[PDB]
Amino acid sequence: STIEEQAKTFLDKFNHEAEDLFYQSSLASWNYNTNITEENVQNMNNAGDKWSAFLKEQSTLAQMYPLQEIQNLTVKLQLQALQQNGSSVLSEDKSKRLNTILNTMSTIYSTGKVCNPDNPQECLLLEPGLNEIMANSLDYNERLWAWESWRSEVGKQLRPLYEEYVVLKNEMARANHYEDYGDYWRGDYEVNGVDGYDYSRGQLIEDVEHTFEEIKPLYEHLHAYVRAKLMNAYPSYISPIGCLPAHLLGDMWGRFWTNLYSLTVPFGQKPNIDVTDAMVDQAWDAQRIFKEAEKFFVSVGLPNMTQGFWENSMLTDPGNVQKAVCHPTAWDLGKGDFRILMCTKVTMDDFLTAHHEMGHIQYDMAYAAQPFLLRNGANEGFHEAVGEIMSLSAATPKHLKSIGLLSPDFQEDNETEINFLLKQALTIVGTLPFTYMLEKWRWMVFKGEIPKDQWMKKWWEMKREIVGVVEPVPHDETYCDPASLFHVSNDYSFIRYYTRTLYQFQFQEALCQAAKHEGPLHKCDISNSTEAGQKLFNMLRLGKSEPWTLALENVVGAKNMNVRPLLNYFEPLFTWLKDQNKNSFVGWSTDWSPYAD
Amino acid sequence: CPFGEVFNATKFPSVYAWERKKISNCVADYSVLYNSTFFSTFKCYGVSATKLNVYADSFVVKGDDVRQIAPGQTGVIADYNYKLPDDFMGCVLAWNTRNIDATSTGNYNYKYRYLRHGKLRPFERDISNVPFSPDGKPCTPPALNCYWPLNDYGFYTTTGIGYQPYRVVVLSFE
Ligand SMILES: *[C@@H]1O[C@H](CO)[C@@H](O[C@@H]2O[C@H](CO)[C@@H](O[C@@H]3O[C@H](CO)[C@@H](O)[C@H](O)[C@@H]3O)[C@H](O)[C@H]2NC(C)=O)[C@H](O)[C@H]1NC(C)=O
Ligand SMILES: *[C@@H]1O[C@H](CO)[C@@H](O)[C@H](O)[C@H]1NC(C)=O
Ligand SMILES: *[C@@H]1O[C@H](CO)[C@@H](O)[C@H](O)[C@H]1NC(C)=O
Ligand SMILES: *[C@@H]1O[C@H](CO)[C@@H](O)[C@H](O)[C@H]1NC(C)=O
Ligand SMILES: *[C@@H]1O[C@H](CO)[C@@H](O)[C@H](O)[C@H]1NC(C)=O
Ligand SMILES: [Cl-]
Ligand SMILES: [Zn+2]
Repeated sequence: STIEEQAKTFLDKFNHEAEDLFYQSSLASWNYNTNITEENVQNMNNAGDKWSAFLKEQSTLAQMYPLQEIQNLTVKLQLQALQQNGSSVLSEDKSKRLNTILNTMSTIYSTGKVCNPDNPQECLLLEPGLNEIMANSLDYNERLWAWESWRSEVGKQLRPLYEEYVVLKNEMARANHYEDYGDYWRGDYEVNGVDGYDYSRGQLIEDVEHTFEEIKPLYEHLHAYVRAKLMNAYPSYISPIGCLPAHLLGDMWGRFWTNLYSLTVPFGQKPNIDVTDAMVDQAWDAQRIFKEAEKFFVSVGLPNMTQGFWENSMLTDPGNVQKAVCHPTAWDLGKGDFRILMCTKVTMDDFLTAHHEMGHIQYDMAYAAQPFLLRNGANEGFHEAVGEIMSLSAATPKHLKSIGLLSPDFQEDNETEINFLLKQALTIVGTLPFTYMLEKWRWMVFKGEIPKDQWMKKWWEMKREIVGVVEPVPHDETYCDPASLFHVSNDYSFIRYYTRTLYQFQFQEALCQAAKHEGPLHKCDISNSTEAGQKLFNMLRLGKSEPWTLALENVVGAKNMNVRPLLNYFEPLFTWLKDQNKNSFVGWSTDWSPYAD
Repeated sequence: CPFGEVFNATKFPSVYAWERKKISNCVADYSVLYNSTFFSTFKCYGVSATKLNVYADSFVVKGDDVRQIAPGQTGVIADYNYKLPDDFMGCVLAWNTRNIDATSTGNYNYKYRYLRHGKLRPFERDISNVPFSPDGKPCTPPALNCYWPLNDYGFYTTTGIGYQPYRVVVLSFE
């Protein structure tokens, strides 16, 4: 029959052979994360490798079914996925040595320590201790040291490897019929051959930048405001018209401005919406947390969790003797086995996380009907978007009343609302230029637009001009600060962090509207609306089966990305910022420096 | 009468190689099963009364595969392993057997067919294990486009209910 009808059969053998082979890996991996052990570690590897070897084998096998000969969208997709040559397309040792680079980079990052320039016996690792300085300390110099040490002791180490990294990667990328490794990454957003819902690898760059422009006014003002507060905490270190010193930004790179909340709280006399000590008050436990999120979804017409979810999950740290990795992750194992691994503590933050992770599970349960290879978020940004959307609703002063955590008689004045929005803006709005700029540098570096000898020159040009942030110490090409960030030195597309942010709001504004919600968009909770349920679930059940443009269009009403909902959420922060900025300066100069003096 | 021999049996077959037990004359009352929340399906396609007085088909399938033991019905299991006639019928019973037919570790005893040049006629059986080629060719695996038509179900204790093992017993009337 048609090589199509053939390829269908190939895929049908694959799906069964993989569904199983994955489940096995899955399960070993599971055994390990809950029970770290020599026996349990070794096992995780064995199953994991029969796996990647099965993938390699089936990849080389699908490589024999010619894509330019299929007229079924669905199977073309599955094949496309399978027949990615990847790192195989290189020479025996080119691929070998590349993996050598990628490996030590990952290591010297995770292993890298730094010691006091006066006390050589106290040596700090990035986690914790060092990022703890960078998140708490208000001592200008102490911070400057921590900022510089990282970028000097480890940046300079990563420089030569990142140098060779870009070469071999761009080689692989071009050999796969892409323009550069960057183009290879935007490929995730690509959709060809579906009239109307298509999207080209370039249509991203322009879309991102176009959307990013509309952020400026919001961002600029956030900037101006925090710029000003910061001056008060670091007297005489900051120019009321220049950029922000990179090392004063509350995390190590300045990706998030979360921790500057201490320093920038609008109305710091007003207290905190925090029910942690009132969950303990009604002697709540793990199961109550999850049973409650479970309610939250059953409330919008999604299903309960599986019996095997409640049977097979792990919602609490099981004390000592048996030690388990606590990172809140939600597991989609295969064979309708869904579960969560979370070291739940009776706390608001853990309560919210529980909603967020259980939101991943739901999406998983949704696209499960789908054939194996189509079981994923529409694009790299959909899953987490959905994750956050559940935190967003579950945190509103409204939800907390009904759930009997926040006291009925509590009122919500327009000042608490501003505090909360600013808390958000620090995290959500802070990181958007950071992310965009970060990725722009890479993209260009991959496009061959930034010469080796100006790598740190354009990096900091762009930080000053886009992000509005100045290096406290000048860096020559001896450093490699862009790669001092986990994602960059550990080979990771970073723009997903930008686009996920943008969707989550488009999803909410849509969901909230359909839930018939009255007030400001940030007070919205979708609880109890089966209507909001249906619309969400409508995209949710697709997985990768349709193009991310349709999946979007299934909930939002458009084929493309849109920054307006994200703005609409921060409207009453924006207006309020403009006032605070009344007698402040909005925008910055790229010429001022905290050292050139 | 010999029902305890049938669906009380220690050993149940694969779907593709299903078993048929010939029951004649023996006096039954049905109450042996009628009153029990031991079963999970028990949907009949003919009647459901009791007149004191027949074929019994036994095999094991996946949760999500029970749907397919009925007139009409979709694929794989209904298409290549066990087809039930559009008309003519009796009763279909099922029960979850995770406890017996699953090892936490994996039980790949049970198989089923996923490939055949041609759908089955009802009550037909295929026990043939020939490497399959979609162009009716001879086949010498692991050559490309060669496939063994039998797939191991793989019953882990922990999977979703739709993926746990169910014993099935079809009662036909003659
Ligand atoms: C493109 O490829 C896929 C191949 O999977 C096609 O979808 C599949 O094709 C058949 C249509 O003959 C579907 O069978 C139908 O199943 C439902 C199940 O309830 C039944 O009601 C129908 O009467 C029929 O038997 C099958 O479900 C579907 N497979 C999957 C994976 O869902 C698709 O048709 C191809 N495009 C075309 C139109 O050429
Ligand atoms: C955890 O560790 C024990 C060793 O004391 C081991 O026997 C057991 O298999 C492990 N449990 C799990 C989760 O597999
Ligand atoms: C939905 O929420 C309200 C309060 O928010 C609660 O009283 C109501 O009973 C809930 N119903 C369901 C089915 O979730
Ligand atoms: C959700 O789970 C509990 C399990 O005891 C049950 O009482 C409730 O009816 C379930 N809701 C649904 C979707 O049936
Ligand atoms: C098996 O048969 C005996 C009667 O001899 C009965 O007590 C029991 O309920 C039967 N079990 C099943 C699985 O039907
Ligand atoms: Cl940096
Ligand atoms: Zn998440």
